[PDB]
Amino acid sequence: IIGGTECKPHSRPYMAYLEIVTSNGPSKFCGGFLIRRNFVLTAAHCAGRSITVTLGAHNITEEEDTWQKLEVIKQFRHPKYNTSTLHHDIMLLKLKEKASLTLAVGTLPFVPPGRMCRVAGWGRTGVLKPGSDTLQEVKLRLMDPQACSHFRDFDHNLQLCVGNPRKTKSAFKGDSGGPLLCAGVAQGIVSYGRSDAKPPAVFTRISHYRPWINQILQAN
Ligand SMILES: Cc1cccc2scc(Cn3c(SCCCC(=O)O)nc4ccccc43)c12
Repeated sequence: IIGGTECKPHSRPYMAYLEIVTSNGPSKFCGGFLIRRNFVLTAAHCAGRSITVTLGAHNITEEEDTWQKLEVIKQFRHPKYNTSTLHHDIMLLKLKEKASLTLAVGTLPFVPPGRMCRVAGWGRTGVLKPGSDTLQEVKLRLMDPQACSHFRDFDHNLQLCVGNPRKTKSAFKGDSGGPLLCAGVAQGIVSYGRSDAKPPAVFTRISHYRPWINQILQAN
């Protein structure tokens, strides 16, 4: 998160931290969010050969008794996700086990408006800056699909366009999989943007995927 502020500790009890392990040399992290005791929602590009979800965290280096750390037993990336258009950048992860719903671990209930949104993550706070230990949140303005014109592969039906170009505030590298919340409702998922950090950034439109989602949760 660029140009945000530290969340109050444990205000986002649905925020997952993910440690992805790649078949090559492992090591990257994404955000996510708990939507069912044993289901976490995140961006498709965060797939790896193994993933460990840390729920309940705020400073992710400091261990504390709100934490619950779980392995992922099944990776459910969208069948139509395409690595060179980044369409359908959405993945559900099945946890080994049902997380305990506590104050600090809970699910996410499955004139500008209305289109005032927040996003949080532990990702980079500048273009080549380190990530954040403490979970960071930023307030972003949702936008017209014309603002994301330069992103050759944007589709207004599949994706949202987030952030004021005139401002520095944005989700960034390592924020992927994070949920965008507009007036209380989860509307988007951090996907990508320009590597120079200049807003707007593209997020996956959750609304387009509620049918495929509830499909995964009906089996499984
Ligand atoms: C999330 C974000 C916001 C604004 C600009 C940019 S530029 C790259 C990213 C996120 N991202 C990254 S950054 C490092 C990997 C972890 C992450 O995905 O954030 N690698 C990607 C591969 C495919 C699609 C997206 C990827 C990103």
